[PDB]
Amino acid sequence: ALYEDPPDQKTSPSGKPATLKICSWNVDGLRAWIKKKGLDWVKEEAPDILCLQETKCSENKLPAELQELPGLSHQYWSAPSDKEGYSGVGLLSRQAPLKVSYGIGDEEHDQEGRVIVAEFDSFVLVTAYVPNAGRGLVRLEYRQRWDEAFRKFLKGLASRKPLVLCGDLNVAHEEIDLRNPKGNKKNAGFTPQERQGFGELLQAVPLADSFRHLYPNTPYAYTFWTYMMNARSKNVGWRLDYFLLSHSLLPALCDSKIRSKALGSDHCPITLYLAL
DNA sequence: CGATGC
Ligand SMILES: [Mg+2]
Repeated sequence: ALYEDPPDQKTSPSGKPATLKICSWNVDGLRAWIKKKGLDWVKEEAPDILCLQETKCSENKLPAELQELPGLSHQYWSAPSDKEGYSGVGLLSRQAPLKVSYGIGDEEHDQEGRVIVAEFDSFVLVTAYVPNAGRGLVRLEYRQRWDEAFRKFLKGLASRKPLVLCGDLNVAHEEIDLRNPKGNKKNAGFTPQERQGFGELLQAVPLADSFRHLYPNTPYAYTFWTYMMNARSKNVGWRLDYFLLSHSLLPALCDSKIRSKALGSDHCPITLYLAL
């Protein structure tokens, strides 16, 4: 049915003003996204940090428009070593992070340009494009190994500094997170193994699902719609894109937004407001 | 993976 993202809440349960705006977007290919004017939307959104997934673009063959982005001048990219036109992520920031790194410290999982880590003064930001299980659960064995390695890597990071994880985690956690839970219970993105992995991640690290924490029973809020059969026009979708937070950041959480109407990809952007 | 039609 209907999802209308509520107005932007820019103050925390404390009462402090939001100071940081992070936007995450699976752009389904940088060049296609830019031609659909995705950068015009980003300029209006004016995030402090922009995280992109499925750039599908080699680090050294980036569109020139990305140079023309004045408030996001510190830009870091990662793409597959072997593959091209496949996966790829980016992290663009108004202020320079203290340190950047790539991957999750495990060679097997670090070959596909999926993870960038950006350390800031008071928190560490990870953006991720999580591996897809495959039409029919083909790579679901690999994906369960990814989940375990990813969880271990993130618990490590969170033990040193408060953690914000964002991006396309490629799972709808609960039935409320997709339109057809029944028909997809053996499809990539909604297998019990993927959902259990996600739940493990929440409590093991631990991390809070920022959107679901603020809006525990808001249904029909999705971040992805298959282009097939114009699913988006019908709001037949999945919530695959998240901001997960360390519990210590929850007093900082102002809002977690789903930018339902922003066009340019088969995912829409999500945006996080933190008071730091 | 939404649509389909045991
Ligand atoms: Mg995709």
